[PDB]
Amino acid sequence: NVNVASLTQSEIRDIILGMEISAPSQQRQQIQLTATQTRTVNKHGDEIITSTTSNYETQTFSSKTEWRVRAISAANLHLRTNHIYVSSDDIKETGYTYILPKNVLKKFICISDLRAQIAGYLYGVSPPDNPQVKEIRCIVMVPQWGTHQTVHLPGQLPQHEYLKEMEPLGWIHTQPNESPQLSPQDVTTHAKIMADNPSWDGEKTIIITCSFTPGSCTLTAYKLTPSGYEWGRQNTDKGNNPKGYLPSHYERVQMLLSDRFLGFFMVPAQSSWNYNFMGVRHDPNMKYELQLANPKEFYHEVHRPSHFLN
Amino acid sequence: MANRTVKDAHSIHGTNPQYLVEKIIRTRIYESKYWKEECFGLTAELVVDKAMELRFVGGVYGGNIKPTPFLCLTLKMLQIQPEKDIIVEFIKNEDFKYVRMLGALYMRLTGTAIDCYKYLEPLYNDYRKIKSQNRNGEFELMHVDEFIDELLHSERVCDIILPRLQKRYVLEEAEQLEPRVSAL
Amino acid sequence: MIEVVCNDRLGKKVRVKCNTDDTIGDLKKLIAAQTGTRWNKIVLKKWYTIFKDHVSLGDYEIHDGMNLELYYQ
Amino acid sequence: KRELLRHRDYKVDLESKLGKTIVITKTTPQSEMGGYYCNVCDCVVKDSINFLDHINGKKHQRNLGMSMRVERSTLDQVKKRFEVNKKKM
RNA sequence: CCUCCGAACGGUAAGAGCCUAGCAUGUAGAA
Repeated sequence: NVNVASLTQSEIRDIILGMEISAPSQQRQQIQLTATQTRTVNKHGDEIITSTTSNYETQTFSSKTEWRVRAISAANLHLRTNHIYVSSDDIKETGYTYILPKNVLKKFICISDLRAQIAGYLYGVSPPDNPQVKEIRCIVMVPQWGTHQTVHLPGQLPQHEYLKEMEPLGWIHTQPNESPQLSPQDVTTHAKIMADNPSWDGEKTIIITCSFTPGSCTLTAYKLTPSGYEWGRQNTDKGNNPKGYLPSHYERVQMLLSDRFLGFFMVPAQSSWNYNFMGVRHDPNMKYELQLANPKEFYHEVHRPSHFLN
Repeated sequence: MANRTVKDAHSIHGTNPQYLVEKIIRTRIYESKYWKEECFGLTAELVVDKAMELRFVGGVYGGNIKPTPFLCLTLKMLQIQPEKDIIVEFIKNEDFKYVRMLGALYMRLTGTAIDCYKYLEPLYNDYRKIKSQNRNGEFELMHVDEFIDELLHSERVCDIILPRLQKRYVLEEAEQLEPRVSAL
Repeated sequence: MIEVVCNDRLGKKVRVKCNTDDTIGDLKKLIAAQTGTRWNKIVLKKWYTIFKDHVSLGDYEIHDGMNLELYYQ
Repeated sequence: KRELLRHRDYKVDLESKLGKTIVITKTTPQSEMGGYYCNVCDCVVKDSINFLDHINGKKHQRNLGMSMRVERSTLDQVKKRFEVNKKKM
């Protein structure tokens, strides 16, 4: 991929005679000015603040945990929603079978970021004459901030006029990576929803884990057992791997998604649902009024505007 | 200079009053941040303001010789040389204890043996708890009477070598001080 | 029992026998014995590095014959 | 005619620009250069403690029409300072 | 049995560059 007119005389001689040497990335030539204020010590250790300009400890790292890098990864996330790896769980019609809307799931998957936990209360009434066909009405998401495993949402449950005809099916949450089981954070969130929200019934509650699989997503329907629900509600170990969890704490759910029923979507009337960029509002005393609006961008100009102040 | 003794000052104990603090510790105070930020242009009015904000007493701490704000204020008064009765107003305060101990330490460094005993022996009746910073940087709970006992008995208080007090019984046998009447 | 020379270049050059398990506090006490300065008024430096009292002599790798710069507090 | 030295009633913003990187070109003035700037002195100092040495110096206070002489406060001033804080709290 | 334990120096990079010091003085003539 070189230019023949750009070759020098000795270059042509070396081309004809033998070969030429390459240069790998491991070969390093470690052989404008930006001032930086640092809290240092002087020669006597006097704890001073200095402003240096020598570029010798200025190499930025910026790997896998930056807002810029995370946003760049979130770019083209819509192109990653093609191979939707659905999970055919072993739920032999325990209760209302999962019949979700394809458009709502597609919109929610392409509107979430794969860095923090993004979730939402997926509620909806069953269709007409639904013996084992639950209704995936729509997912309402209020402002919240999510960790690498579980996402923290507002304390108060949703309550809207369009939600009067809808029953709370469960809560959906997108894990960072793939895992063949419910996480301790997911179990804790399910237990909290069952204890606080009366609409989070035992058999009527679900967990649609829309985790990020390799290349595509992974939508796994799960549910919590009574004893498992109690253990996850009382489990104070809110880490990635708490102590006091058993495989019976969660079970799979047999459900599918189709595009026949155009589902709804509960958006925030005041601020954007994705509030991870501004972690000064996702508290337990959040009592916000939702609205009939589509979810906002995970890294939109209004999702995390504080970075643009610079 | 920010650290020159005021040119309307006495010569306490035959020397520059700032010299009542050891020279190494004097220099360490002079290069501290608390002395350059919070102890510049201070009068005896503002030494009170800084004194009411003191949270502990102590000398120096750490592997480096880092003065406490208490010791910095002591050196600042040694520089200013406030009048004696200003120091009595310092000591006679009963609400802010650290102001009282700061005045007591200045009196111990500055006052004669008669003044030291007469003004610091009444402070044996104060038993309020206080923070004192160790040499390792930790904080210990002492009492005001223990601090006054260290002032009147120990050679070194707050890592300052104190001017040598005449023993009490010598002044008592000279009739210059009536015996120490306690509260008991 | 190793032997450490604690030198002040103005002049206080002193020779102190001490154990490897000794902390810098014990070595400062021995220097205090052999110099006259109080042990808590002695700083042991390595050109700018201040040896701390709570660390044993073995950890600092102060070996038998090494010189330590003597400063005061 | 030089007035007496007065204690600064304002805190110093020594810590204000930690981490705040300044890109320095040729055209940039000393005001926005890295470090600390004495607008009164038109001088740049690149330590917090050295800047404190400057603002505690003879030349900086001379440029402010001050001197190295501190007011000798009296008994009533100190007593009224005590009563002022007693009232304030 | 043996007890005499020494020291200092020969160990400064040369620059630039800005700030504050110690210093350390400053008491004499005159119209």
